[PDB]
Amino acid sequence: YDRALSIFSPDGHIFQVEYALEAVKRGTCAVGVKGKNCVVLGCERLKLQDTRITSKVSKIDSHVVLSFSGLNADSRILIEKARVEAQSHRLTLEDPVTVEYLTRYVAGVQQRYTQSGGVRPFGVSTLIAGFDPRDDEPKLYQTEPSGIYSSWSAQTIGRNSKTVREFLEKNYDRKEPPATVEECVKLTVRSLLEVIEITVVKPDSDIVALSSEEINQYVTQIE
Amino acid sequence: MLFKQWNDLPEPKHLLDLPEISKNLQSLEVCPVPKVEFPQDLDVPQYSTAVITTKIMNPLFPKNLLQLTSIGEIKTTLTVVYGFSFPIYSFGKTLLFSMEENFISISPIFGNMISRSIISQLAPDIIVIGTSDKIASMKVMTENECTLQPPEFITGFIGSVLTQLIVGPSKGLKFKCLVAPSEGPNGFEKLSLSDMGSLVDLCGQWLGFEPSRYSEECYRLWRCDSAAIGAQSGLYI
Amino acid sequence: TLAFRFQGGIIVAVDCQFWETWLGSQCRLHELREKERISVAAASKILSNLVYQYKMGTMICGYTRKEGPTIYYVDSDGTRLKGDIFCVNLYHVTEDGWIYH
Amino acid sequence: MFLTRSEYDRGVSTFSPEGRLFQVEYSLEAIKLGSTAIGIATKEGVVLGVEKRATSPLLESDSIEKIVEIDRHIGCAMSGLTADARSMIEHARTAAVTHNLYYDEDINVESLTQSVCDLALRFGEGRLMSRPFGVALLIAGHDADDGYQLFHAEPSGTFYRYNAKAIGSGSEGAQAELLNEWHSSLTLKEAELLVLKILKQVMEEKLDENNAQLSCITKQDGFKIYDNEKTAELIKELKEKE
Amino acid sequence: YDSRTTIFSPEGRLYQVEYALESISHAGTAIGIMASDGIVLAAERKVTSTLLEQDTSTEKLYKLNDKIAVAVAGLTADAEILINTARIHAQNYLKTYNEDIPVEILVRRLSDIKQGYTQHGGLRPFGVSFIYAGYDDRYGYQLYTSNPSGNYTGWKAISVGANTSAAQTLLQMDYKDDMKVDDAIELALKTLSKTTDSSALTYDRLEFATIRKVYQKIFKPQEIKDILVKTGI
Amino acid sequence: TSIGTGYDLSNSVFSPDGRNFQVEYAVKAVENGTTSIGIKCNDGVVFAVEKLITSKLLVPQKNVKIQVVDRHIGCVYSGLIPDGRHLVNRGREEAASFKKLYKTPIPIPAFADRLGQYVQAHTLYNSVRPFGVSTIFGGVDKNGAHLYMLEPSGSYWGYKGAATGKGRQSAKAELEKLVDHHPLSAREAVKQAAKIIYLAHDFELEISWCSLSETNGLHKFVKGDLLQEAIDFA
Amino acid sequence: DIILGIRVQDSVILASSKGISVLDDKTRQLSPHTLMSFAGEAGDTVQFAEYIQANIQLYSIREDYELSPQAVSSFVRQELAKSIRSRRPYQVNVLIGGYDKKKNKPELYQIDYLGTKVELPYGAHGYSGFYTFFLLDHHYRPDMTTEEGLDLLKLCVQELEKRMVIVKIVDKDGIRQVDDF
Amino acid sequence: FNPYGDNGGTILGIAGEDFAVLAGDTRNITDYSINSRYEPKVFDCGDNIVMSANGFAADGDALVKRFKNSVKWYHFDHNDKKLSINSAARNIQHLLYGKRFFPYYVHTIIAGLDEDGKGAVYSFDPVGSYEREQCRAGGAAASLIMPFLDNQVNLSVEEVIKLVRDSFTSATERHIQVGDGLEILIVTKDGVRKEFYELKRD
Amino acid sequence: MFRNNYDGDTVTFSPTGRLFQVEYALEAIKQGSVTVGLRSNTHAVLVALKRNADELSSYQKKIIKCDEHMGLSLAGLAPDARVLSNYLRQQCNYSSLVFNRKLAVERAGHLLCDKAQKNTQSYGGRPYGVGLLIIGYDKSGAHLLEFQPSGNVTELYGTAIGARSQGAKTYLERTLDTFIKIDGNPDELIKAGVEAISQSLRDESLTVDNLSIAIVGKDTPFTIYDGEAVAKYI
Amino acid sequence: VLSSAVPSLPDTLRQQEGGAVPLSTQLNDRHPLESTLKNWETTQRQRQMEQYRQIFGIAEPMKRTMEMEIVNRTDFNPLSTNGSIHRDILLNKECSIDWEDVYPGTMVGDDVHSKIEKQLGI
Repeated sequence: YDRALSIFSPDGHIFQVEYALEAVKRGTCAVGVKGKNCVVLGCERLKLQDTRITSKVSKIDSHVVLSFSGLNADSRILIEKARVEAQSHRLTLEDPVTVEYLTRYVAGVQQRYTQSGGVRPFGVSTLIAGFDPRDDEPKLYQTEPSGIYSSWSAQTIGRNSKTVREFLEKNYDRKEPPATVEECVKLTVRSLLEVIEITVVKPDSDIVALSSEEINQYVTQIE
Repeated sequence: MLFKQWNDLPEPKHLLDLPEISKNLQSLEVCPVPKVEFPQDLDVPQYSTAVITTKIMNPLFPKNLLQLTSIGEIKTTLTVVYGFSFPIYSFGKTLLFSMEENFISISPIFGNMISRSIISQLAPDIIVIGTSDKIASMKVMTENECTLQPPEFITGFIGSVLTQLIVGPSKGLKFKCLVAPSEGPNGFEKLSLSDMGSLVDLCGQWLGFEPSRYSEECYRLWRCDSAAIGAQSGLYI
Repeated sequence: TLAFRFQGGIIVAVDCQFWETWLGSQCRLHELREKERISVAAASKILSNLVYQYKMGTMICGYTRKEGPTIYYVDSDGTRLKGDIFCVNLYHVTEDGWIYH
Repeated sequence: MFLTRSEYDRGVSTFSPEGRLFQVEYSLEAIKLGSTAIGIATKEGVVLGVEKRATSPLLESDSIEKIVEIDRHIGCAMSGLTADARSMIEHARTAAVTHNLYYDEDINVESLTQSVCDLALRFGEGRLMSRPFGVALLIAGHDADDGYQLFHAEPSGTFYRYNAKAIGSGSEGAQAELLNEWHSSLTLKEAELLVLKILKQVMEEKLDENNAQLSCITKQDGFKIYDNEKTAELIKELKEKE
Repeated sequence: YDSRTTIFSPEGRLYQVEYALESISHAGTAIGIMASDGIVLAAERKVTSTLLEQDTSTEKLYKLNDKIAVAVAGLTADAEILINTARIHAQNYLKTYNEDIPVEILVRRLSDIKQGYTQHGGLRPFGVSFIYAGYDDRYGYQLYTSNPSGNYTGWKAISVGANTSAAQTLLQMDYKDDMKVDDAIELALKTLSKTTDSSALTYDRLEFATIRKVYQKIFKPQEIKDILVKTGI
Repeated sequence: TSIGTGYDLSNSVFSPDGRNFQVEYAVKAVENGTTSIGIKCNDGVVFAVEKLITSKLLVPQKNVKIQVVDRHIGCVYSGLIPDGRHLVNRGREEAASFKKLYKTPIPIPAFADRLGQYVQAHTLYNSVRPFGVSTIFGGVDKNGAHLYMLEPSGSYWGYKGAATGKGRQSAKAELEKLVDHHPLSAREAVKQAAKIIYLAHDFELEISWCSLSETNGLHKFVKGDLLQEAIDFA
Repeated sequence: DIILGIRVQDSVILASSKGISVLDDKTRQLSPHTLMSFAGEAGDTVQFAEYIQANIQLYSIREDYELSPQAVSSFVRQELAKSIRSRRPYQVNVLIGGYDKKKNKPELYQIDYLGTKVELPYGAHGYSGFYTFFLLDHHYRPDMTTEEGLDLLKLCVQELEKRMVIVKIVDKDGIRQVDDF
Repeated sequence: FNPYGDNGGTILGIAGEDFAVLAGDTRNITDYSINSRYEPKVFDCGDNIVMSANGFAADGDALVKRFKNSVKWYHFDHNDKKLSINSAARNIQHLLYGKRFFPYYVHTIIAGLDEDGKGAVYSFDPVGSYEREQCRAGGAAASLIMPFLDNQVNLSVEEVIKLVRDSFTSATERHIQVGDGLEILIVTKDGVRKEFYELKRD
Repeated sequence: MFRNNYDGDTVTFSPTGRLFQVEYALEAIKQGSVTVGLRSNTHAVLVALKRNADELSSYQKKIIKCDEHMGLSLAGLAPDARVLSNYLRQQCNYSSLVFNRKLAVERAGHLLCDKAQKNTQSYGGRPYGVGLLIIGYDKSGAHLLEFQPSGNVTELYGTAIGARSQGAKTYLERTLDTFIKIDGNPDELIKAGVEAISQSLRDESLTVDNLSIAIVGKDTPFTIYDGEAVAKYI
Repeated sequence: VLSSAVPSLPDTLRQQEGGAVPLSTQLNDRHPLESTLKNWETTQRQRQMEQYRQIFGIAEPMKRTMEMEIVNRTDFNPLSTNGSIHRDILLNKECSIDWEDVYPGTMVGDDVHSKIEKQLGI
């Protein structure tokens, strides 16, 4: 039952699809936090590496962002397909892609690749964040190799996910979500220290990658 | 489908896909062995008869009619670690066991020892209800009468229980055994609607329930939704 | 026929049958998949890209939470253009829908 | 008479002795993993109720959608592998909309479930999919030919007209109680309470407006998913009556 | 779980791709160093026989395009198909934009191709890893490497192939960011000499190229000998 | 060696001895069918079958086992039912096509070759299984009577007398004696064919024949007095 | 349908002429420092302009880099020629004006309906292509500055309307809208 | 090659207050030569539906043939339920509209009872477009029929059948292609009734 | 034991010549509910015992009409019955459009035979798990065809397929001499059929809900009696 | 490729053809020899199979086509448009040249994964 996608285990779940998730758990950690009007994405990062030609957070559009965990090679291709769809939708239609639409398409591609025994499903779980065009409601979504996409207030995928998804669960209150850029950033940083690069996306296609996070690290570390 | 894959050749059938107790396949030492903790506070003499079953036959013992109630559970553990516990039930003067047999999560070794403990602590009128993939039709059996033809046999937990009633310590206990034909791995056996009718209306003879009322209760529990019926309610016309 | 935009909404006064009928089918699917009403810009864009592929002076009007009151004319040759004033029985359009006057 | 491995279950096209197709039967085991979904058909409208099964508190339970609108008088509740369901719902939506375009008439839900089952049937000859669907859905809708009706569509390709049906985890318990409690004169209001009462027993966690959502089919209102406020009131009324 | 490349093992790892990486570990070491004013590519010609035409037998270093070159480690047969694809893809960009293709884009396309072969049952992974050295206006001199898995990483000085760990360690201790192309050459010679399994590092076993000032010069064996003695190897 | 374990689980595979065991297994399926024989006469051919009656519910007139591929060709098979009827229809298609194009009834040797290629084509690839029927067929054409017998392997030959099914060794032994004793008229063979079936053997006897003289080259069944006479002789 | 282009010493000035009455026709912003103006058949010409915008935008997102105006002009030329291969040619005229940040110099390109690319100091199409060269050639100079260019454009436009426009400028500051024709 | 012929004739549909009527002549024509004197130009498709496609016969017979097949498929899919007039109208539109760039040259009319029981008549443009109409005529002598009726209508199913008789009798008098026989189909909740009357032979 | 190695698919013959994978498909019919078919000279009747998934579920449809003159019943896998029945209906309608002939009952059963026998020869696909009982009345007269998934179609006076169908078959054989002579009496013929299916029952009794009856003849187009209309025959 | 957002329009961007400008309705005016020449080889092959069917029976065309499908479907090389070496032998074109061989004939949609999806119809 383990060696095929088209075979159900006697207990009723496809093992091969599950095995793709453990590949994600082996990947680098990714984090995402939804503020009242902003979304923050944090990621887990040798001596001779060329750091000037490397960002684990790749933007699919001016207003949409996509982090990932798992096999980097698969992600680089899944990102490309999403980028083409974003422009194709912007071409066939006039409005930009809805955040829910992009994750639905990306999940469909992952789901599509599960529909044959001659194809390896993408061992990557995406963490899509952004704002709907002309909207101020932050939206964060997560996709899995199985093709299931979900909307999360805060999620972490990859290496050390359960430990980080437990820290967020107790420190993040759905009824008391952070209401400032600093507050969510501090939570994301504090989330990553339990084991730095931080990206902040704000409405109206205002995406900025933070620099000098040491201030938050120094502030959080003291507390 | 123009061709069959060259690489798709089954692994030899002599080996079963049983759960792996320990990842160390290269272990060259005596493996640890399970323990079974039968609760000592059970007043067995109060019960004149005892029923040993696996979970797939639960619908034959309705909570709604029999007034089933718990008395406790057996505990089993294994270090390498694994821990499983199995409730004990009774109704009237009858002591009942259901092991929650599983092919993937539970290895047969656990069932073997539970068979040891159950028989080592019950050695009442033993009733064994089971299933087998190697029997063409339903079989009624006892210690002094065998109905199986040479080709057929019984495996799994019910084989474990029957083994102790026949051979090993405490052999010779009087027992009445009922096995219905089924298919599938341990813990997922499926029974045909014909078997279910033949099954309730026969075990009712020994257990002594009002056959029509007992059948009416059982069919609802059999057919509405159960692991034994599966897709057979809608997969067939 | 004519239509114009104003603070209170939009005023409208007075093959093509199916294409509009068929377009009503697509917007239903879009209204379902995305669970939100298709915007006027999209609806006009869909129609514009089609009349082009099959070279019907259709017009589109609507009122959306974000888009607001907009009027789009689609020429039979595929020309799509926004319009504050359109001229070529009165209707009034609001966020709750149209009203028959 | 030796014990040997049997491979009548691994393959999907492999018959076992007595003619059992196991891979289809294993597909039903996947449904039991899905969240519980309840549906009761009666006069004044049909009612649907689904356990949302929040994986974690951070998950947006307000966005978990186990009930989807196919036609303005038809609603579908799904349980199992939601990834496979999206394929079926999209086909169902297209067929219902296509029928209106071709006949200017609301699609008969009895015909709609037939179309959907023709898709789940596609693992064999109508093939488009390698394995049977791991999702079993529950269609509730009203057509002005047969009245308020509820249909259960198994992945095997067979649909049954159900007065009351429960699928997903704990379905065996739910069905047993529905047999004790359902009756012809069951009004809509008590059916909504009944659905919530059934969810109380089989839902492993506390019943709350945040993890359970109801829906109903009515001729005047059509398919509508109840707001969190109304479900809280019904849950409040339910525990008061208990 | 390793009979085919489309199967995930219970640990969520692709054994077939891992075996491809292990294959490169048995190939001649290729080392690339980026200097402040150019790049250096060197490779150990493992397949050696005095009857072999040491000249006009470039097997490790190939020219994808002006201002771009690749050092090949692993199956030489697999490389030629990818290399020709890269050459075609580089010219298409020029035919399309009239601009020399950036190195990053070329590496990205090749890695995507290699990734696809790890995602199809009938295609086995390319048992080859490249070291791309090139120059473009966006980033100037840049150095890359790519694996059979189809993932690439930027580097200042990277060694691929056999004894990569030993060679990489030497680079870390000696690599100064402000070196010249010359100093990169001595370091490239130095790293290989201490890493090769051969008794001595002779020219016939060795191959070289360099991109600097922009001219790329694949060294003929005559001058490879000259630089070798100049360095004292 | 009759099992060939290891080389018998797939089709189009040569065993170390050069045998393809899947084809050999298909032969054994033929050997379990009702014995059927075919006798070649000087003026035609005769077919006989031991149709084992299963139940009275079968319609006697519509329960016919001696198929007629074409007006001038008779076909009888032993083995798997799905393959036998599948082959007959395909053979029926070929006969019609040849008549359609060349406006003449298909010759028996040509008809056999077309069937042989189709049957043999299923022994080439592992996605298909060899037909599990040995088909006795024959008729009359410009060159006279012809009796052919193709095996699951696709091999076919012309025969003076053929037999198949479970009752094969006995029928063939007696069939050899008939040829040795009378090296037949269409009339005489019908009686002899009935005799062999009864010797080979609840079963009913079905007989058909096609001869130039007594049926002007057409294939007809045995009924009424002729049948009873054959039973009386047997 | 008139489109104009003037390449002043530090910017490029693009101008365009406007049943349905409004109160940005024949133009598309391919990049922050690149602007594309087109004229020709209605419909067949806008889909091409929309398609080009998507591809250039797609490249910018993919590389996170600003494609140079020269590369953009070449891409348009190939796509326009590739479009005409399997159909009858359509009247289209495209002006690509952009500021090359890498070279810190403005650039203007003209592409005809057949897919031929010209680098120009100034260009025009339509009714403006019959006389306006008589004025621009006499008055245009290389070192002309932006503010001077719009006097020339205001001058030029004046002759256009005598025998008979929305104006945008591309500079190091990016695209800029103008009311002073 | 010209793929399109002509057969002449005329059809008429009237949507009574409760009943519906569809009438047409029986004569088939090709360039002044009478092909036949009795060809049924009006058909009954069941479900209280009567259909008639005037103009090119080979286009008309195909359209009714496909429509009849669609009705049978509709019965199978919808538990043999009756096909509403509105449902049939849109179904025919898709059939007609499915051949735009090579369309039927037929001005077809379907008559029947809408859901509430009132008379229904739908006339289809050759490219599919249809509209509900109280009364409609199509064909060669259509222009000679509608003006006369409009005087006398703008009524039971026995006094309109008088006007249709006179209307076609007037058309046959001055028009040569008008047939030598009149077919009338009457649709009511009772069912469909066929009536035939004779006209001038020449 | 040895059967496990050779029952993997419908392409491997066992060493004894058995083709197991298609034997199981025939055995799948026993899972289905019993249906009984019988015919007289002028009338043919189908009787079926429907089953419900649960007491809250409607009884599954088991009898289908391909046209006004013939229909069929189902027993075995639901998905296969869906495919075969509608495929057959696709053939009833096809002939009329191009040719305007009623597709004869005999042709209807045989065009489906080719469909089933292909699945038993190729890899990937599986033999159908559904058996059909087709009844109709055409120029020739009454017809009753039993289609097995192995591509075996038999003309029958009466038969029964499904779970415990042996009992009904025994009764029909014991009463073949009687119900054939029930000509011009549709009511009596159905009563014989209802009695025939009654012997297959074990626990469940006849009810207006579960029972379905169909009949067709010269004066009776295919009609299905279900619900309250079945009370009289019980 | 139809647009994902709307399954009724060609995906102008993913279908790199020079914009939506090459619209569907306009690919009707064609060179007189284009249609005949594009599928000339197919017509000859099918005609050849028909003669085999008429003479050698349906078995021979079935064997010929099954072999070709075996070769074509088992051959997947997304880095080469050249025909398989064994394809030429079966077609008997192993010692023949044609303009289709001499002249065998983008950043977006020419990737390998595009052919993987089309090869498997995934």
